[PDB]
Amino acid sequence: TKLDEQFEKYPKFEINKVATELNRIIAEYRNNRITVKFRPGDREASEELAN
Amino acid sequence: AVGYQLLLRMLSDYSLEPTPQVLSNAQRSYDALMTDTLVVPSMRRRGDFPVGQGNKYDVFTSDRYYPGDLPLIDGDIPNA
Repeated sequence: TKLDEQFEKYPKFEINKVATELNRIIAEYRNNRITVKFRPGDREASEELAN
Repeated sequence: AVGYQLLLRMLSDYSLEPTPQVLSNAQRSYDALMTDTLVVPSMRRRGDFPVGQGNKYDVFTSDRYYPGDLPLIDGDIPNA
């Protein structure tokens, strides 16, 4: 506001309260990491191929 | 307003007491002058009151705290 021949600004505090669940989700993922797995079939050499 | 306020002050010399209508007219004129000459100043910040983290200090001109005094306008004259 103009406020008696100046330009004083409003106070804008920040209280972050939405990041806790996101951090929990990220930690839950990083605890149990997953990758790609190849499964064999009903053949003789499919096991060695997948390995 | 000036003439009425003067009339009330000088009426004693001729020993004439004032009338309620004259008093009311002088009151209204003085009240109008008072309305014309208002200021109503505002309340500046204390000075140790913190500025919020969302005001982007370290990039904008704002610091962590309000100045609490007229802020510097030039830098050539920095004492005031």
